Amino acid sequence: LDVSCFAHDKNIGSRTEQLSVVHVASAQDCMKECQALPTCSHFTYNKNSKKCHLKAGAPEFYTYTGDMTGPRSCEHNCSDACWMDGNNPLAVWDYSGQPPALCWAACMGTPGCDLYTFQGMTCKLYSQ
Amino acid sequence: LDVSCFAHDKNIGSRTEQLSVVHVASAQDCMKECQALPTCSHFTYNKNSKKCHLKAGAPEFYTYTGDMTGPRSCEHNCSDACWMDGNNPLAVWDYSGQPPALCWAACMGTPGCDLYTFQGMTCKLYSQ
Ligand SMILES: OC[C@H]1O[C@@H](S)[C@H](O)[C@@H](O)[C@H]1O
Ligand SMILES: OC[C@H]1O[C@@H](S)[C@H](O)[C@@H](O)[C@H]1O
Ligand SMILES: [Cl-]
Ligand SMILES: [Cl-]
Ligand SMILES: [Cl-]
Ligand SMILES: [Cl-]
Ligand SMILES: [Cl-]
Ligand SMILES: [Cl-]
Ligand SMILES: [Cl-]
Ligand SMILES: [Cl-]
Ligand SMILES: [Cl-]
Ligand SMILES: [Cl-]
Repeated sequence: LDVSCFAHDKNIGSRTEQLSVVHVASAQDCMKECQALPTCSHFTYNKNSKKCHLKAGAPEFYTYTGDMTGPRSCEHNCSDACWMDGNNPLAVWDYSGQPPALCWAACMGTPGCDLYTFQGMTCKLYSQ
Repeated sequence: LDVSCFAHDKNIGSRTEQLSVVHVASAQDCMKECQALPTCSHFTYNKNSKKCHLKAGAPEFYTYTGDMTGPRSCEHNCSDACWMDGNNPLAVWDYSGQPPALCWAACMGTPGCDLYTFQGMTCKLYSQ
């Protein structure tokens, strides 16, 4: 279980109410505990105390010595327009050399388009 | 009327079916014609012929000598996760030093969150 996506040595804890507390030998075991609970979104593991705290809600970051905070999984890589349920674009177009406004124009002119993104040279259209 | 957002000298036309054809003296007048029609999304104006073609649907770019293609307005600047109707985020958080996966985690753990974006240091949560 990949635990490289988050800092282990920066004292980052989360105050969110927990679902479960256990003691485990490493961060990867805490992650595994989190994955075993359907509703666990993230976890705080403490290096010194070895307590592992599984949590459901959104993180509430704060500083506590020895803490590290990891997601349910590090597999989640998306940062640009990230639909939780996935959602296939209505349209994906090469808009090299075009302003954002013309991707806006494409969305206005496409029935069902609620949202557009323009990263790099790609104009991409979505329906809710 | 700002027409700087698009190339004037690169022979970029659009094949989309038109709403209206007129002759005008400049690109800014073609833009003005487009704005006068509720359904105009973009326009192609030709430098040599001076024909201005107002269009409703999504652009269909192609090469034609003297063409330029402009949006309804250049005011539309958004490129990152652009909701046509606007849509205020459910949540906006400082996630400095966090992987995308923890913004994913925030969305999972927030009732109503359908979509997240993580640009710079900001984790931002949306409902449809
Ligand atoms: O590690 C110390 C510990 O403090 C408790 S009370 C928090 O809720 C945990 O997530 C963790 O940060
Ligand atoms: O400018 C020549 C002209 O060609 C017609 S037939 C297209 O639909 C116009 O948008 C424009 O590209
Ligand atoms: Cl580290
Ligand atoms: Cl703090
Ligand atoms: Cl992913
Ligand atoms: Cl294309
Ligand atoms: Cl529509
Ligand atoms: Cl130019
Ligand atoms: Cl072409
Ligand atoms: Cl804007
Ligand atoms: Cl904050
Ligand atoms: Cl939900």
